Amino acid sequence: DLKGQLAKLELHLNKTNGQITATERTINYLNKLKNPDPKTKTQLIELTEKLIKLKQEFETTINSQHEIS
Amino acid sequence: DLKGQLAKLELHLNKTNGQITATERTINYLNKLKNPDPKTKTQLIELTEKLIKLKQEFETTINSQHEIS
Amino acid sequence: TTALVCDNGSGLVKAGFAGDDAPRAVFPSIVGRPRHQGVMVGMGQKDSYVGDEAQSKRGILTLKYPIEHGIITNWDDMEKIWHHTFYNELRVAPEEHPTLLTEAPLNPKANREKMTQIMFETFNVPAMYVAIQAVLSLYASGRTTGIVLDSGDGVTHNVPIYEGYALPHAIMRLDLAGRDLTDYL
Amino acid sequence: TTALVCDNGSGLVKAGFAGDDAPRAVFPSIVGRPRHQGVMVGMGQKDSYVGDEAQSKRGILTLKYPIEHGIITNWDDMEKIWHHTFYNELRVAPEEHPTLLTEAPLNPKANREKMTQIMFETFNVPAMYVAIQAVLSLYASGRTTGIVLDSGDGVTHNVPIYEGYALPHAIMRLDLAGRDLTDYLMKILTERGYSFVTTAEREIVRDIKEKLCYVALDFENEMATAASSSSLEKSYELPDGQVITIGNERFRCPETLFQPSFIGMESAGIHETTYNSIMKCDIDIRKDLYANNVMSGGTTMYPGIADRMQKEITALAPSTMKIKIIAPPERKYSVWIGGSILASLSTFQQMWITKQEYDEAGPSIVHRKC
Ligand SMILES: Nc1ncnc2c1ncn2[C@@H]1O[C@H](COP(=O)(O)OP(=O)(O)O)[C@@H](O)[C@H]1O
Ligand SMILES: Nc1ncnc2c1ncn2[C@@H]1O[C@H](COP(=O)(O)OP(=O)(O)O)[C@@H](O)[C@H]1O
Ligand SMILES: [Mg+2]
Ligand SMILES: [Mg+2]
Repeated sequence: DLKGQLAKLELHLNKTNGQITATERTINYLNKLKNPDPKTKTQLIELTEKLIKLKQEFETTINSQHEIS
Repeated sequence: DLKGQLAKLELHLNKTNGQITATERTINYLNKLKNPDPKTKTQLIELTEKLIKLKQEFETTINSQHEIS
Repeated sequence: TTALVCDNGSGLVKAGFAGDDAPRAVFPSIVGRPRHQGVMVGMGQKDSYVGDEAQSKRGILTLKYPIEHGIITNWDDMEKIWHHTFYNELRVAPEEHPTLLTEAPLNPKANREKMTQIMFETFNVPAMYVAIQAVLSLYASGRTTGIVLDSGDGVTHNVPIYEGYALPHAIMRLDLAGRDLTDYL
Repeated sequence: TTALVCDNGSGLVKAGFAGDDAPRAVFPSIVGRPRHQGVMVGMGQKDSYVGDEAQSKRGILTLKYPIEHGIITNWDDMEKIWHHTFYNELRVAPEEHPTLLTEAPLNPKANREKMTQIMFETFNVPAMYVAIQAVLSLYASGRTTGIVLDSGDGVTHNVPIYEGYALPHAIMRLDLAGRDLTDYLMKILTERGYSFVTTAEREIVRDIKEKLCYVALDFENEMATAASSSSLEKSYELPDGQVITIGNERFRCPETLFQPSFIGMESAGIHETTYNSIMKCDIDIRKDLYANNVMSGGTTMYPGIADRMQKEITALAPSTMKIKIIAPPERKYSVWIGGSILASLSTFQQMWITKQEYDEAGPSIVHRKC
């Protein structure tokens, strides 16, 4: 069981990292803008918050995986 | 009478083994296929069941032959 | 919902979902047809292999490329590729999600119309969009002012943009790409 | 119903039913005619004995072979053999069941047509099919990708297949087989004093070949060992209570397979033909054929043939490639074991050539699938 759950944790960590990369790319694109469309102004904040949430989730997952080890 | 019936049981066992060999060869050929024709899909199941039936018949025949012994 | 982002290329097909960092599936855009008789019974006959299995069994197939120099030459084989991508490879029904395609600049008009019709009448996607290959590079790069130099297989093109105002008279197109290099090799 | 699977060979006839593991009857394909007067009264006047009874009474008969090098030379004798197989040996009327026959590749067209006509007009089977000998071996082996090396009496042929797509340009055919080895055995046994001339004496030499022969891993070293010492000697007993003592000839008979220049021929040994067949295919499939070689036929039962074949191919072929010689036991019947399997398959039960089809289309029918 231990090995299977460790593998599942690894898969979840990989998925979280894959999400972080795309969100960081989108925020990197949106930052350069100078007079963004009103919708983009809200979308930038939404992505900024989602990045933080994903980073804490990644931290928690890695901590749990290390704890099992 | 005992000797004659024992000989008949031996003959029946020989015939059953001869059938098992051919059925196993056919199933061994059919397994390797990867996209079998629709007819072959059913024939494989039919042969798989016939093999089981023959093996149980062989077990029963050998048990009877031993019991006579 | 998630919107598929397929990139029908000239030498490879990359298909995936939005909000990812890499294509979900990537495979060559070739169609192989059998060449020899076929003597064994039961194998079940197949008219033409498509995608990666064709590359696996290249020994006894006549591989053909539906696309060349960006333009689409053979359509019945380009539709087979699209069907394989949507059902066998991605494993998602195309009706639910929209789709985004990419087409090189200065291509014939008819191509766009035919692609649209094949993507509406036959596959029945609820919405489709098509974009120029060079422009999409600048989102990935992260800037707005630049001169992209996209060089895929088949063709190579240059599209200069400044403050998000693409200059259309400066665009350049040329038919030197990987296929010619392979032939020269 | 059960469909007969006969395998008219060049040196033996094997006939049986489908869904079995061995031929129902197996007997030589010879026809013997009496040679002498006949003096006693009341004994049945037989024009010609056929099958095994002729082999039993070979003393006073002139045995003849209807088939040679795969091709059929004498047709009356072949029809007699077929009649004996169907009625006396199998003991089943041919009208009820279909039949499946086997013919070697690259044979003359006329053969097939004449076989069909003799199997329809005279015997009146309801359906007949004919198959290439090499292909049926792969059903028995159990694979789909390989290079069979069927080596019967009379001729030997190579047919490479990949994913069930037979390559027809790589097929190779060669006329070196057991009969030439028997003749060479007679010719070299002449040296020690033993002289075998008549046909029955040839039959005796064939038994000598079967029992006492083997293939040396290396030839020059084996010859040196046999000359220096006297350990490679065997004693055999004739029907006349006489003892032959064979020495080197134990491994000079089969050696002609790898060195066809012994008989005056010019072609290359069998390993070179196999290698050439492998290298006549495409580049991408050579590894798979290298991995899976197959042997069939009686002639490939010499003790030690597999090892020498593997060694020679490995020496000829590039390194980094793994070569295996799939050489299962009971290879003698391998070809026949294929046919029965091919008969059993449900799909194949649609591919026969019904009698009315031949009546309408004509003789060309059989060649459409050739
Ligand atoms: N690592 C590499 N080094 C050199 N050439 C490459 C490499 N990877 C791909 N190529 C060349 O690029 C071509 C594929 O281009 P691709 O990225 O598919 O462009 P497109 O998506 O427009 O088809 C191939 O034909 C190959 O010759
Ligand atoms: N055990 C054996 N060892 C060596 N040679 C054999 C053996 N059995 C058969 N042969 C040779 O093979 C020949 C028979 O081949 P056969 O299997 O009948 O081929 P086909 O089926 O094509 O006629 C015989 O003439 C004999 O010389
Ligand atoms: Mg590209
Ligand atoms: Mg044979």
